[PDB]
Amino acid sequence: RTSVTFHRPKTLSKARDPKYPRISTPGRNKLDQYQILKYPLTTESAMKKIEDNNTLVFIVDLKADKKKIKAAVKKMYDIQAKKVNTLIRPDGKKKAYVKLTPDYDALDVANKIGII
Amino acid sequence: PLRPIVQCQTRKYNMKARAGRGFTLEELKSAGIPKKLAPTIGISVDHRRKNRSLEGMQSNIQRLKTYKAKLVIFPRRARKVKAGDSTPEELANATQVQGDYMPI
Amino acid sequence: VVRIQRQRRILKQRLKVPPALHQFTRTLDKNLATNLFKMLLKYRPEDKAAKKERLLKRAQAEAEGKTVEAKKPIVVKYGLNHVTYLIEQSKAQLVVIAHDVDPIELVVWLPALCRKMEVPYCIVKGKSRLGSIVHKKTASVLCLTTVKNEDKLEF
Amino acid sequence: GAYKFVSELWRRKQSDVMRFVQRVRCWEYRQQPAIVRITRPTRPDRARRLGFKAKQGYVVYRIRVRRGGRKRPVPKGIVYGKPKHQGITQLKFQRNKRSVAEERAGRRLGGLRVLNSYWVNEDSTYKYFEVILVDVAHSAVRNDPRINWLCKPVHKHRELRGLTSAGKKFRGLRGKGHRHHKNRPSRRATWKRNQTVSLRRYR
Amino acid sequence: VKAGELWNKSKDDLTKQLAELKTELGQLRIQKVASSGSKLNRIHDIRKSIARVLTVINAKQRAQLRLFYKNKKYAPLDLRAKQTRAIRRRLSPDEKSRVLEKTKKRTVHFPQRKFAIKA
Amino acid sequence: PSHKTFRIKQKLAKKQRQNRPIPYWIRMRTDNTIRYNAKRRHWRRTKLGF
RNA sequence: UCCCGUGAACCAUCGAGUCUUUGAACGCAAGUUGCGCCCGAGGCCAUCCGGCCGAGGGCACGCCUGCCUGGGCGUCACGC
RNA sequence: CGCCCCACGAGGCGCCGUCAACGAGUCGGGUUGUUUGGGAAUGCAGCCCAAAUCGGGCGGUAGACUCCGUCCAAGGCUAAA
RNA sequence: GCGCGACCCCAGGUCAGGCGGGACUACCGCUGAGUUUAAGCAUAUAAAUAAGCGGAGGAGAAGAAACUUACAAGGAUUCCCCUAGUAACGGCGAGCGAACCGGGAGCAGCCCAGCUUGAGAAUCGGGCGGCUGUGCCGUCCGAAUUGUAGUCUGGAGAGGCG
Ligand SMILES: [Mg+2]
Ligand SMILES: [Mg+2]
Ligand SMILES: [Mg+2]
Ligand SMILES: [Mg+2]
Ligand SMILES: [Mg+2]
Ligand SMILES: [Mg+2]
Ligand SMILES: [Mg+2]
Ligand SMILES: [Mg+2]
Ligand SMILES: [Mg+2]
Ligand SMILES: [Mg+2]
Ligand SMILES: [Mg+2]
Repeated sequence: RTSVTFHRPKTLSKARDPKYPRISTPGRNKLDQYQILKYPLTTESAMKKIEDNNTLVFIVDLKADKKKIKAAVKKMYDIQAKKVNTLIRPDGKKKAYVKLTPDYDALDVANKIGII
Repeated sequence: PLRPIVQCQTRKYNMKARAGRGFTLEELKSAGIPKKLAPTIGISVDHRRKNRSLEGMQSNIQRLKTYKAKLVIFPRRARKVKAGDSTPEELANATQVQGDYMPI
Repeated sequence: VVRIQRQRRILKQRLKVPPALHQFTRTLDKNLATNLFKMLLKYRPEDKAAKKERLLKRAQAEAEGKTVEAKKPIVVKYGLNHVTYLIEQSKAQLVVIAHDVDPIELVVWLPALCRKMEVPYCIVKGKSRLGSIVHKKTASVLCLTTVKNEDKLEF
Repeated sequence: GAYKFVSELWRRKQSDVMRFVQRVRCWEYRQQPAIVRITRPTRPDRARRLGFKAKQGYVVYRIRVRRGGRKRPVPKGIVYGKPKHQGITQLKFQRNKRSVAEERAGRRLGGLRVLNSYWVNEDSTYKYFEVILVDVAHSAVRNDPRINWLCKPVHKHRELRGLTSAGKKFRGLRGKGHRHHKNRPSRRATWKRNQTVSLRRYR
Repeated sequence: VKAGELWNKSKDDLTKQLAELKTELGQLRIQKVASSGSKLNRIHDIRKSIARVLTVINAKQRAQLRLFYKNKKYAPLDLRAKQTRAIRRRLSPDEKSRVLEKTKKRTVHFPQRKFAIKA
Repeated sequence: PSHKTFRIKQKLAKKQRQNRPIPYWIRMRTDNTIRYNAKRRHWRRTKLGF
């Protein structure tokens, strides 16, 4: 030896090789697009937002985040979001403001879903 | 199972006979019934008692002989009747005696 | 773990070992031990793979011949209880004691028993090396009770 | 048969050979943790006679306990009460150290069940016991009829509940006649029985 | 749609019907906030139909996987039998019937013979 | 506080909903005993204690 | 169409399923939806046949049996 | 009720006289503490001393001798009331 | 310049697995008071209780004499009646207080360790494979000779003859 301190030698370990999976079923995606966009909020405030800012205002799942919100607004509606803002309403539900790229028109999307 | 006539302890009750716990090894041997077989056929065995009197031994030996006299034993199987069994013709009237079948 | 096991031999050196335990560390010589182990290697027990065949090939003798033609094999005996029974019944011709048995009380009493039942005994070095003779991890005692007629002089 | 030899050699505990080997084992023990797994019994005969077997699932664990009595844990030796409960320093614990060691090993070793425990070595401050533990989820114990009785659920924490050899010793169950008639089924059971006011229906 | 006919479908068709039902649920929550009157009850039916079709998905899937692992291989924890923890930690009847050799002899010999008296 | 933790925000959300008059159609419902919401809470009188 | 039936029901009952965040609570903590690490169905382009986004799922503590990689002249036999 | 027929193994019974193996810091003793109805000490516990194999524990007054009655601890399982 | 074997101990998100917490009626172990009574109070009493700390089950605990008795003796455990408010214990004050015998309820006794296959670990676990699937069987590893299985448990037993 050279150093007067003894250290635990580098052993070799194996990664897990289970003989039977502790979970058989594949976990279903419970935050699918339909749980993650419950419904577009249609109060007069969001109504004015539709034309003045080209944004759709949704009530979204409380466990959703901006990444999943954009990914979901892309799969539904065949659109994409330039930006998304989220707040949690006092009533408990999360409300999301989805601002569209200017290629897409919020009035056309909101008429193809039916809000106005 | 069968129980022996024994004396009580204790000057107050020394003369008053009562049912004990089991026949001693001496008693089983002299009545011709093996140790391990006696509890099988309804005869208690008390390896802890001691026989200190012929008066006690023959008193219980008469009980062993009486029990073997009026004992019936079904065969372990249906047709095979081995030694120590009993004949079907008198097996067919067998009943369940109720109460004390040998009073003391 | 290393520290206590080194201090173990240090403390066993410092303290005054009593005669009963000091009879150990006085082992059979190197040449004599190797020469004896040559013979102990000659008289090894039966392996497991070598024990399957002895029972598998008597099949023809048991199913068809209805005869037992086998003879007595000569092997070294082992196990503390079996060897102590043999030594007390005087069917032991030689006893081999491992010097390094832990706990030592398993073999402390052997030398007096051997000596006063008048049995040749040696304390060789290495219970693992004894265990190899019989294919177990530790053996702690061996004994020869009989040798083939072609090796009596050299025994 | 060697176990008679080794048992008698452990009977002679003040001989020179045992003094030597027991002092050196005491030092080795004092240099290790309190609870340590050990591969094999140091007292094969004593372990066997208590139900140890060279079989998988029977483990041996060496337990250390301090000696001396139980000195009352009160904040400054102040015991608020009448003078007859006011002592501190000469009180004795009503469980023997063998039981204390079993009840240490039982708590630290949850998945195993305490079978027995036996003295191995002793000094001025610590007693060393070897506790035999049994792994009752292990098939080689499930398939041994002499030890299945320990796999039934009613034998959980025998050590913590007073059911082992030390348990019965300190419960005073070693005896049957007078001098031991109050301790059946237990001292508390007999106290309850003797205190129950039997008010018969037609009293 | 009914379950008697809903088990009797293929996996792809059953998930495709799941997807269509979920889109319908989306549009009914759409019209919940704006309109009312007559379509507001179909949401109950669509929700229960989601429940039916997912129950069929899961029941059929777990039945198939019970078949697959029920070659008496190692069975997974979500498939092993949960009864109670005591039940899982009891001994099997063979384990309980373990009795020693001397007792096996004492029951081959010296059984409990069957007797009466007054013979 | 304007800086409230999410736990407190989530648990003040519920005590919002917990404070509403009973639906009118509860009163006409058969074999009913509900006369009003006997668990209303006012912000100046009963502090939520958290 | 739920009505001489694959069948209503705030019905009964129970075997097939779901069972959010927690809590013995178990990745680390917690007036924090805080901070990590690993596997990975699936897709992208190819800075290679690699990398990026992942659906999900692991990662606690002591313990037993076994297996793997190891440490110490603790006991050695054999060797340079 | 039916087919399967029970041994050279084990058991029981009778005799013999040869062996006859039985649990250790455990019992047991002193002192302390607690507890008990247990009183020259009922159990338990700490510390010290510490065994026995023609022996050991009991026989409710400590003590030694003689005899007698009795049981075999320091490992384990066990419904029923 | 090493390859070996054993011991003892490491680290493994290794394979397979058991632990922890909850309920309080009843049950087991430890710990453990005082208000009160004694017309005060300090031993005693309250009480070997309440509180504290743990552990299980459908019951728990005990249980097959190192027993009681002094008899013509009986005979595991548990519970009820009687023993008995008795013997005893107690500033012999307040008070406290069992057991044997007997009658009933129910009754079942068992298995280990040690001397004992030594022509020969006859034993057990695990991986894999099969089938008839709470197990059985084959193969390969491991445990184990510091002793697994079998025989034995004092009432015996081991041997030998029938
Ligand atoms: Mg924000
Ligand atoms: Mg106390
Ligand atoms: Mg005392
Ligand atoms: Mg018990
Ligand atoms: Mg007063
Ligand atoms: Mg007063
Ligand atoms: Mg006063
Ligand atoms: Mg309490
Ligand atoms: Mg029980
Ligand atoms: Mg009276
Ligand atoms: Mg009292």
